[PDB]
Parts: sequence; structure tokens; C-alpha cells
Amino acid sequence: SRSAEIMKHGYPGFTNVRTYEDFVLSYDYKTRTAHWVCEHLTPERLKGVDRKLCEAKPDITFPQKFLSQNTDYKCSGFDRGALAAAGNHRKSQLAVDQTFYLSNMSPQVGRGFNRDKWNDLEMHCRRVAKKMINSYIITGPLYLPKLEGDGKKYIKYQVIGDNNVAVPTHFFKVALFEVTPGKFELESYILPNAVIEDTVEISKFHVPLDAVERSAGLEIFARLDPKSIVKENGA
Amino acid sequence: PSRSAEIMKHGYPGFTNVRTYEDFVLSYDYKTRTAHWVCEHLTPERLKHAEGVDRKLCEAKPDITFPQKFLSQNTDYKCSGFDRGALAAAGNHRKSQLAVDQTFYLSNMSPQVGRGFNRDKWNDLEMHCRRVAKKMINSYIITGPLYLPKLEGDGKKYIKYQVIGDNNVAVPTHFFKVALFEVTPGKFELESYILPNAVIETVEISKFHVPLDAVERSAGLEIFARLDPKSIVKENGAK
DNA sequence: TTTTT
DNA sequence: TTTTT
Ligand SMILES: [Mg+2]
Ligand SMILES: [Mg+2]
Repeated sequence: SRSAEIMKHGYPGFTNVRTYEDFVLSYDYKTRTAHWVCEHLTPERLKGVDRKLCEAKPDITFPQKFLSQNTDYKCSGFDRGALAAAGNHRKSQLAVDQTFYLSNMSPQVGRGFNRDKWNDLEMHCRRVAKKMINSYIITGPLYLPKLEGDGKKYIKYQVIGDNNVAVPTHFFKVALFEVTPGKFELESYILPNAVIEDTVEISKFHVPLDAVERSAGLEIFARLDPKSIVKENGA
Repeated sequence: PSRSAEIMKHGYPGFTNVRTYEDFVLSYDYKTRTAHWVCEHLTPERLKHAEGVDRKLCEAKPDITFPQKFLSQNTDYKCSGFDRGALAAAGNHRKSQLAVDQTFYLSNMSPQVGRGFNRDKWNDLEMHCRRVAKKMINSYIITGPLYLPKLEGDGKKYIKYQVIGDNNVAVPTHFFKVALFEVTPGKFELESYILPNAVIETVEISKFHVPLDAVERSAGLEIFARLDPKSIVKENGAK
């Protein structure tokens, strides 16, 4: 099974899972965006298909009362940011078309984030993947607390459109790279959903995996054992 | 077991991190470190106290069948200004010591305003549900936290809530409670409520009625799916 | 290659 | 009945 290949190293969680052609997604009825998406890449799999034949549409195999709509994002000020990236899925027109499901979208800052630094992170994972045995990428939104002036910690985020789609404060990305058979490089990033200077290197957004777990309420690469991790966030 | 099937007869609100305790079912949210929902089932017979039971020798503690890193602890609540508010109320579970002890799992707790809410109007709503249930054949109650949007001083909508303790336990902005009362066999009265997690003044609990649909949308849950609307004879006091 | 009323 | 040192 493709899906069982994609999810070899663990399910981050089991809420409202859909297995699409080339990735697995978990959808959150409350925020109207994904809990997470998992992707599996090989050099083989990263190689006629056109993407502007694609239009974002709701995945209606989820109940309608829990759907986002293009009308939620329209004039929001945010892009429809695709967590499982179209560029990662080009072995078929279907596979790429499903990356355009709104279940796979989060409201993302456009210029200075989704169109730049977040895009740079995606391109980095793709390029590293092209010279690795297997690559596993888990992406998801976050809603992080901030201490404010009264000394109290608050989670605050905008919601948009009539369906109140959540605007994540941050996004995480965790990549597992099989370098030598049975052995892995692990890269864990948290980036703010905000304008980021192009000056900043992606490694500045490294965080320990445990931080991603706690913040997202997910078990990332549980089925995997830490002996087989040879490199962690560069080290 | 067969008990959990009686409890969940009219459907699962969701399937995330479900635990079946002896007399109620709970769904646990790893992000908020509190419940998504709890579902309870009462009857007049089950509201008779059993002998030897006692709620005085009960202490709040985590349910460690969830992974440690997603638990809340008593230290998260300690000196926060909020109560450990039981969603499935101790008072609903009368038939054994374990059944009531389990309502003291922290998975069943939300940070709640005490004076003016948990100890007052929220408790008034709980007692009201037990009272109605002594006169009904079957009663199902679904309870949970909400985190609701507020139009701020720009023109943008925001969800904002406090998190407490080192584990960042969410302080809900509101709580819903939906009660399905079987008034005659196969015929139900439905009552849906949303209250703010705040001091509530004289205010009748019926001021907090909202359509079921509004609770489903806010909570991202499917409440009482296996219930045919033909069978509903009353909705928040009407019809 | 990422997207926008 | 609810809870908190
Ligand atoms: Mg993107
Ligand atoms: Mg209480």
C-alpha cells in the first residue's frame, strides 16, 4: 500500500485521517485546517503534468459543516498555503490536484513567508531528498502561547471567513532523511506565520523534536527508535 | 463495556483519544490538555446512591494511559485562580467508588472560574440536568470546552485564551452542555447550552440556550448523530 | 514555484 | 454539590 509506505514510521495521530494518492492528511474540524500531513519522497518519485490546471476545492468527503471554503480565504490577506506541497507530487495529475484540497490548506502569510522563507524550507527538503534513500516529511500548523504584559500566557489567533478558519501562529516541519540504509538524519523546524527576512537561514528555526510534539500534541516518528538517528538538526 | 454501549447509544461526538471509564466516556485533546468531550447516561434507578461510596476521599490526578508529555498535572492548576472543573460531574455517578473516583481524573478537568460559575450557575445547570433526569426514562449528557471567536478592536476576529501551568493547560472561553432526555420511549427532548467561563450573575439557564448546530460548529463535533430528528419532540423548550 | 480580487 | 491549599 502507498499509504503504508508513507506512514511506515508512525501516525502522528488518528483524527479524521484521509489517505490521498501521494500523502496522508489529518483534518481538524475545529480549526478547519489539517492537524498534520505526512509525505514520503524518493529520488525516483521526484520526477507530463501541469499545476495551473489545478484549482483549490473543498474535500467534500468531510462533513460540510466542518469545511473551509474559498470564500473563507478571499480577501483575508492570507494565501491558501498548502502543507503538502504541490512540488512534491508530480508523478500524476491527480496526486498534484489533491494537494489543492482545502483540507491541505492553512491561511499563510504570503509575501515574506509562504512565497519566500517557508518556500525556501520546502525546496531545501526536496533537494536533500533527491540525494537520499527515503524521505519523510510531516508538516502542520501550530497555535503557540505568548507571555503578555500582565504576566499571563495566552494563545491568540485570528479566524477568518464565515466558517472561522484558523490562522496558525506558527508552522512546524519535521523531515526524516534515510542517509545510509537503516539510518537517519532528522530535521525539526518551527517557523512563525509572519514576514521573515530573507536574510535568516532556515537552520535558525531549528527546534528539538520534543518541542514540536508538545506544542502540536502529536507523536512524531513514534514507530522509530533513536539509535538509528545519526544527525539531529545538523549535529 | 456493555455499559459504554448504553452510554454511547446515540453516537460518538468524535473518536480522538477515547477512554472508556466505568460510568462515562471521554475524548482527550493533546493540545489543550483537557477534554474534547465527555458523554454520560443517567436513569432514575442510576441516581439512587449505593452504599459505602463516598466522594470525600477522592483526589484529582492524571490518567496515565495517555502519554506523559500530553498530561496535565495538579501543579498546572495550583494557584492559577481556576478550579479543576469536572466535566462529567461526580454527582452523576453514584453506583461505586471507582465510578466517582474516575471523575477526578485530570483528563476530565478544565480550568473553570469558581465563584460565579463552577460553584454557581454551572452547578445550577448540572443539578437541573439530574433533576430532569429523575423524571425521564433515559438521559444522555455531552459536555465539553469551547474556545470562541471575539471581534476585537481592529475588525478582525480572534480566538484568545489563557493557558496555565508549565504544561500550558487551556482555559476555555466557554463550555457547552447538550442533554437528550427520553420523555416517553423513542421520543426525546433536547436541550443545548453554551455558557461563558466567567462570572455569571438572576440569569436563567435558558438564556444560554443555543441551537445544537451552533455547538457542533464551534466544537467541531457530531453530537447525537444516531438520533433521528423525527424522534425529537422538543428543542430548547419548543414544539 | 508560491500564490493573489 | 462545587471547590481552594
Ligand atoms: Mg505553500
Ligand atoms: Mg464542577
